Amino acid sequence: RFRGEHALRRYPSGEERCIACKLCEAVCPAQAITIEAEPRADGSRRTTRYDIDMTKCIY
Amino acid sequence: NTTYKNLQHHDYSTYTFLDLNLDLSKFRMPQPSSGRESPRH
Amino acid sequence: SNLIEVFVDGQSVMVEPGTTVLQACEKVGMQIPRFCYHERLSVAGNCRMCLVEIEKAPKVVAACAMPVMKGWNILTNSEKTKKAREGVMEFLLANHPLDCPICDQGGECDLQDQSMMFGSDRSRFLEGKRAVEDKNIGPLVKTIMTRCIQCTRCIRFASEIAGVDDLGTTGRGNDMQVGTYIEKMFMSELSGNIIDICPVGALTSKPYAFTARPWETRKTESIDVMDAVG
Amino acid sequence: ALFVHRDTPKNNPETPFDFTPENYKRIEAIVKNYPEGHKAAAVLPVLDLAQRQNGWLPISAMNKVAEILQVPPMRVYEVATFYTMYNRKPVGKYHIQVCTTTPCMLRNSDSILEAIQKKLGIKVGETTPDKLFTLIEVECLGACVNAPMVQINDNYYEDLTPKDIEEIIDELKAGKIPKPGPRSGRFSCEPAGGLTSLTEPPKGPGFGVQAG
Amino acid sequence: KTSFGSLKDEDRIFTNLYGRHDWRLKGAQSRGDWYKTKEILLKGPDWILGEVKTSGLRGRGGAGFPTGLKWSFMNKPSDGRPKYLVVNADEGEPGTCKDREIIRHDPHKLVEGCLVGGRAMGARAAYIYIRGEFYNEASNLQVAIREAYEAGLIGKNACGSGYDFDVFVVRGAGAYICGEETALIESIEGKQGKPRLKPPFPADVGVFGCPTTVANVETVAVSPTICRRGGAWFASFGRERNSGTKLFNISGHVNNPCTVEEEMSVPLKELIEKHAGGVTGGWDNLLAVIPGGSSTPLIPKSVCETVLMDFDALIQAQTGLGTAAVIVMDRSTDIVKAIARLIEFYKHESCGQCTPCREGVDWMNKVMARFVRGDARPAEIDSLWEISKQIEGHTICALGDGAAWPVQGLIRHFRPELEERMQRFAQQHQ
Amino acid sequence: PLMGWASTADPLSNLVLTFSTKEDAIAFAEKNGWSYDVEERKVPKPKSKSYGANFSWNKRTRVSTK
Ligand SMILES: Cc1cc2nc3c(=O)[nH]c(=O)nc-3n(C[C@H](O)[C@H](O)[C@H](O)COP(=O)(O)O)c2cc1C
Ligand code: SF4
Ligand code: SF4
Ligand code: SF4
Ligand code: SF4
Ligand code: FES
Ligand code: FES
Repeated sequence: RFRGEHALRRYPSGEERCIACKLCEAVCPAQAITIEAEPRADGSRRTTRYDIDMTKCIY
Repeated sequence: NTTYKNLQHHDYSTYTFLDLNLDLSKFRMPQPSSGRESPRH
Repeated sequence: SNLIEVFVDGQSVMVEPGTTVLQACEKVGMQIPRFCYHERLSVAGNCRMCLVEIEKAPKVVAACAMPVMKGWNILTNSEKTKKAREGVMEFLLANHPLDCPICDQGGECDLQDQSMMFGSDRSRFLEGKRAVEDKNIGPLVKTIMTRCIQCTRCIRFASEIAGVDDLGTTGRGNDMQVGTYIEKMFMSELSGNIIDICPVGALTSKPYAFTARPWETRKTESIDVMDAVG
Repeated sequence: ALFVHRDTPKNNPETPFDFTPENYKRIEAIVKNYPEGHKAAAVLPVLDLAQRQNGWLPISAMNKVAEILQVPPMRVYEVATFYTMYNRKPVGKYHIQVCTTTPCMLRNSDSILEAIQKKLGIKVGETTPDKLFTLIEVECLGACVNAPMVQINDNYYEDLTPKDIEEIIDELKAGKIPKPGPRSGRFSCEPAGGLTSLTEPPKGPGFGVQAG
Repeated sequence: KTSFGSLKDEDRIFTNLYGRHDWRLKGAQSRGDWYKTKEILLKGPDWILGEVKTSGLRGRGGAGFPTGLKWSFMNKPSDGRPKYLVVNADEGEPGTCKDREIIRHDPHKLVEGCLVGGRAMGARAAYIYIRGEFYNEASNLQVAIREAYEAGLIGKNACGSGYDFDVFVVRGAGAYICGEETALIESIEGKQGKPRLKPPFPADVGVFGCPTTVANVETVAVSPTICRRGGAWFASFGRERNSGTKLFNISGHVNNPCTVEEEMSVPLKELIEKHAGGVTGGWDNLLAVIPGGSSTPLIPKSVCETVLMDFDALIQAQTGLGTAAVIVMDRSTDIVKAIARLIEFYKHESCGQCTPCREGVDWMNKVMARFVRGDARPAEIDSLWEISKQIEGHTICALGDGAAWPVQGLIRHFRPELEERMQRFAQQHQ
Repeated sequence: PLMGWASTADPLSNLVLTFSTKEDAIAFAEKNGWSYDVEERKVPKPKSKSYGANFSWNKRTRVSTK
C-alpha cells in the first residue's frame, strides 16, 4: 500500500477511467489538483485539463 | 320460481349505451353554467 | 384581528387564518424538509417528505397542504416525525440510480442534503432499481429521466406559468414517466427556468452540462441586460 | 410498454380518422350531460366512443377528441395512457381477457390459461398470426364468485372448464357468438345446490310500513 | 338481547337478488318499490337524517364511517353552487361481487335510494359511477332510468313533488382507485384518476368544486327501506353499534360459492357451512380465511373457530373488516403464492402520486417474489415487517394501508411456514 | 503562462466576514477604514396558498392536471 508517484488508470481494454467529478480536487488538502472538464463528441463526460503539482503534493 | 327473468341483456350490441343516452336527451334539468364557458375563455 | 395560536415546539406564535403549517414553521424559523412544495407554484401533496406530528393525534399530517385549526401544538423533532422522514427518504433512494459522480446537480442536489441531515445511514433494497428511457425535451434542456423522483413540479410550473401544457404524467405504479408523449420539442419562453425548478439532476442544462461543479464557482451579484425589467 | 409514441406510420398524424355525423349527435348528447363551463369532463366517454368507432385508437383520434372538446391534447394523452380500456396498440376483432387474481387463481386458473394457450397457439401479450385473438390476462373483473373468468368484447363468461373453453373458441371461429351467461348451471350467482336462501315470494307493497 | 341470531325471511331488505322475478317498473312495483314515496319526499330532510342516525347504518365500502353523520355534514347553508350525490358502483377488492348483483337485478331500488338521498341533503343531481367492465349492466341501468323518466316518476316534478332531480350514468374506463372516495371525484371531472388530499373534504369541495357526497350502493339501496319501514327496526339485527343486514360473499375453496344476505352479527362457521356448501374436504381442511377481501389481514383456524362477523369483533382480532369477501384458502395451497399474487394486483392497480406506496409496493412485490422462491434469510422477513410498518399511515389514500395489512397478517400468523420455505431452499441450493 | 492557472495580484480578495447585523457591519467597515456599499436584505413575501382554491368551481385557479 505504498504511496508515491500517482497516475491515472484506465479500463480493461477501454478508455480513460476518470470522470472529472472533481472529488479529488475537492478533497486535496494541499489544493494541488486542477481539473477542467469538457465532454467529447461521444457524449460521455470527460476532461480537458487534469494537472497535479508534485511540488505541492504532501502525498 | 325457477325461470330466469333476464336474457333482456342477451342482445345488447356495442352502441346501446350511447344510443340510450341520446334517447334520454330531453326532459333534463338545464345544467347550471358558471361564469366562463371554460377555464380558458 | 384574525389571529390563531400555534405552539411550534411549545413556543407560541400568532398566525393569520388560511395559511399552511409550513408557513407557520417558517414564521418561527424552522424548515420542514420538502421536495414538491414550492413558494411560487400551487401546492400538491406528492412528495410526502413534509410530514410532521401534531400532538394528541394518531396520524402524521402533511405540512405542505394543511390549514391551521385553533390552538395547535406542533412537534417538529418528535419520534414518529423522524421515523416518517427516515422512512420516506429510504423509499426515495431506491429507484434512483448511482449517478452522483456523473450528475450535474452533484453539489446542489436536495436528495443528498436531506439524506445527510434527515435520513438513515445504512441502506437496504438488495434487488430492483427500475430504469426509465430518457426523453428529449429540447435542445436547450438535457433530460435524463432516470434520475426523476416524480415530484410533479415541472408540470405544475409549465401549466401554471408557461401556459404551454406539454408535460404530462403517463402510466401507473412504478411506471410513471413524466414527459411529452408525442416526441415534441418543448420550445417556449421561460423554458430555461425549468432546470432550477427540478430539484434533482433530471432536467439539467444543455450548454452548462458537464463543465463545472458548484462548490468551486464563486457567486457574484449582477444585473441583467437586453430586457427592460432587469 | 411503449409509453412513447415512436411514430410508426400506421400512426404518425395525420392518419385519416373522422366521425359519422350520428356520432357527432352522440357527442352533443354526452357533452350536454355535463354542466356548462366544465366541457373538459367528457373526454373519457368521447374517447371511449372513438375506441368503439375505431377498434383501437390512433393519435389522430386523440387529436380529434382534443379539437372537438377544445382541451389541450396532452390531457387527452394522459387520460388515454392512464386507463385500461384504451388499448393504444392495435388489437383484433375479438379480445380474450382471462381474469386471474386470487380466487380465480385459487380455483385453478392456470389450466384455463394453458387451454387457451394450446387451443390458440400464441402466448400472452402478443396475438395470433391474423386478427381477432389478442390474448391477455387481467386483474379483477368483479365476478369472483365463479371460475377464473373469460371476458370477450363487452361479454362475460363464468363457471368454466377447458372443454367449455374449446366450445367457445370453436363457436367464435364459426362466428356464432354464444350466450354470455355462465356455464354449467346456476345461471346467476346462486347456491347451486338446494338454494338454501330466499324461496318464498316477496311481500309486495306495504309490508310493515311505518310513517311513510 | 337476541344472542347474535341468524336471519329469517320476510325481513330481508331486498329480494329478487337472483333474477327469478319479473324485472320492469311493473315488477318493481309488484315487489314493493315506489310505494308512498311522495310522503317521504314531503316530510323534510330532518326526518330522513334523524331516521338514518337512529337506525345506526354503519357505512359500507370498506371505510366504516357512520352514514348519518356524513349526510349531516352535507347540511351546509345553501350558497350559489349546487350539491351532488355520487353513487359509487365499482367492484375492486377481488372477492367482492357485491353490488354487481344489485345493479344487474334491481336498479329501481338504486333509483329509490338516490332520490331519497338527493332529497336528504338538498342535492340536485346524482352521478352514478359504474365500473367500465360492466357494460351489459350499465345498459340495464340505462333502461331502468329510461323507464323511471318515462313513467314521470323522477325528473321534473319527481313523484309529483315540486322538486326536480336527475340521474346521470358515468361509465368508468377500468381502474381500481377510481373506486375510492376522491379519485372517483377526479375521474368524474375528466382528469386522470388520482386522489386528492383530505383537508378539503367532499362536503366543502367536490365534483368540480360543489359540495357533494359519495355513497356505496349497499348504503344507497338500504336507504329507502329505512325510511319506508320502521324507525330503528334496522337495528333489531345483531349488536347495537354495528347492526343490520349485510351481504356476505363466500368465494374460493367452498362448495358452491355464492352470495347471501345475512345478519351483521353471525358466527363465521355457521356462515361458511350452513349457507354455502362446505369447505372442500371437511372443516378441518381449511388453512386460512380472509374476510373483507384484499384490505384485511388473514385469520388462522384457531381464531375463526369462535369470532363472529362484526366490525368491532374483527378489530379485536386485529383485522379490519372490508366488504363481505369472506373467502377461504385450503391447506394444500401456497398461501405465500396467493398473497404474492395479491401484491402483484396492488402493483398493477395503484397510481403514483405518493412516493411511499409506489416504492413500497415495489419492494414488497420483489420481496414476496423472493419469498415464493425462498431466496433470503429471516432478517429479510423482519425488514419486510419494517417496511410494512413504514408504509401504513403515510399516504393519501387507503390503498397503501391496504397494501400494508395482509403482509402484516402473514408475518403475524404464518411465520414458521416462511421459515420452512427458506430452509428448504437453503438445503437445496447448498 | 506555463499551466493555465488563475494567477492574481490580490491578497484581500479571498476574504469573507460573516456578521449578524447590519449595524455591526457598518461599524466595522467605518472603523477599519475602507469604503462600503451596504445592500438590502429582501425577505420572502408571506403569501397565502390554498389547495381548496386550487380546486375551485368558477374561478380560473383550476389546475386540471393533478
Ligand atoms: C382502495 C379503496 C377501494 C374502495 N372501494 C370501494 C368500493 O368498491 N365501493 C364503494 O362504494 N366505495 C369504495 N371505496 C370508497 C369508500 O368506501 C367510501 O367511503 C364509500 O364509497 C362510502 O363510505 P361509507 O359507506 O362509509 O359512507 C373504496 C375506497 C378505497 C380507498
Ligand atoms: S475527478 Fe478525481 S475523484 Fe473524480 S473520477 Fe476523476 S480522478 Fe476520480
Ligand atoms: S439527482 Fe441528486 S441523488 Fe440523483 S444522481 Fe444527481 S446528485 Fe445524486
Ligand atoms: S422531472 Fe424533476 S420537476 Fe419534474 S417530476 Fe421529475 S423530479 Fe420533479
Ligand atoms: S398511496 Fe399510491 S394509490 Fe394512493 S394516492 Fe398515493 S400514489 Fe396513489
Ligand atoms: S411538500 Fe407536502 S407532500 Fe411534498
Ligand atoms: S379476480 Fe377474477 S373476477 Fe375478481
